[PDB]
Amino acid sequence: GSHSMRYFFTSVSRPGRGEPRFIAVGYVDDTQFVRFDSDAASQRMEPRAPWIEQEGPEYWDGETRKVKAHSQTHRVDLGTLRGYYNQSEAGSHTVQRMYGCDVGSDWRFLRGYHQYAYDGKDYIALKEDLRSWTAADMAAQTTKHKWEAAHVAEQLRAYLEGTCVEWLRRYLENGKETLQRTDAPKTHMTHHAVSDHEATLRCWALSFYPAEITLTWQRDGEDQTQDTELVETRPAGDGTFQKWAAVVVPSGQEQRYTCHVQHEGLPKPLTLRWEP
Amino acid sequence: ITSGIGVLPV
Amino acid sequence: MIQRTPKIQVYSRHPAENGKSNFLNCYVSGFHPSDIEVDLLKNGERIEKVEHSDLSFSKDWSFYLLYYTEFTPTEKDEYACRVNHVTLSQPKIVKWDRDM
Repeated sequence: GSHSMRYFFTSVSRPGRGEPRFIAVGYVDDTQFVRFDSDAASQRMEPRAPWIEQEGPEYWDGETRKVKAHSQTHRVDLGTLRGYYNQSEAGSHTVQRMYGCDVGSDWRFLRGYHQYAYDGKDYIALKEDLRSWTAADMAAQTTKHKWEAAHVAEQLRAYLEGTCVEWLRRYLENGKETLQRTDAPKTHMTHHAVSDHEATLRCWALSFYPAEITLTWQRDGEDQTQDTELVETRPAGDGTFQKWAAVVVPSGQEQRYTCHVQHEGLPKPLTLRWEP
Repeated sequence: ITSGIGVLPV
Repeated sequence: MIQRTPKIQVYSRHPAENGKSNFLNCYVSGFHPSDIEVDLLKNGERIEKVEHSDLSFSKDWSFYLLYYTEFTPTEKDEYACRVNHVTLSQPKIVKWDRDM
């Protein structure tokens, strides 16, 4: 289908001693493939997947230099932001940045992101267009005239519509059996006597990819978001994901209900029922 | 491929 | 300034069977700030050999990790996840339920 790439960068200040924690990571759809970690020994960018490994030792060199620049950039940022918000030197603060591109099934550029947060909260992001900014407040309204004077938008447009995309295909083309796969879910359903006369019906979805999936309940042919339980989609460890929705019901009214699944992997929408 | 451009200080 | 307490799930990579090989996961999502502490217990003893994923984040900027450890289920064995965060009074112990 459509695909994407994202990079996630986090920096965390350590006031009472040290320089700041810096972690980076990249995802092609829901598969991690690279990572940098300031704290861990090597001080390299490290492959995290098997298909990416093949790239020669100047791929990694370039990536390592670039990643260290980002981390010097976040180093200065944290201190600037203390400046902007007249914050004490003895709190610990947090800068995340996230960016990357989406492509259509034609593999062409579809959209782009670039978003910046301080202490868990949107600070500045670029808008999804011929490029302008959205500043969360007057402190970030400052980084606006700053970034406008530097033509920062135009610099990212060029990367997002340019090398981000040109390079995304290089990873799809090369990681095909890991990245162009779409595993259907292995569905099943369990029953648990919980009360005197009120039971549970969990409906499980095991080992699927990609991670988008819907799991609805229906008492007698309508939606039922109220009275369910739906745990957030989790990853399994082996490249695929897990998920489940359950529902409390009255005893001897089990065949009333139907678990509905939608997924890319499924040509047709599925439906289970407490048959056993 | 991470960006050598954009990515400025605030 | 904004804090967010973690959401925990404990579960195996495959469905359980006494005496076969499997991985035990603790998946911690939605938290802020990032600094977190997560052990995996077996009969209430920290298991040293655990691994974990590179910290990443969601669409609302909250963080998530996965921790995991090779194991063999059995009837007598009892497995939990113990967790601390800047938002948590004492730690949070979440047991493993084979049917969760």
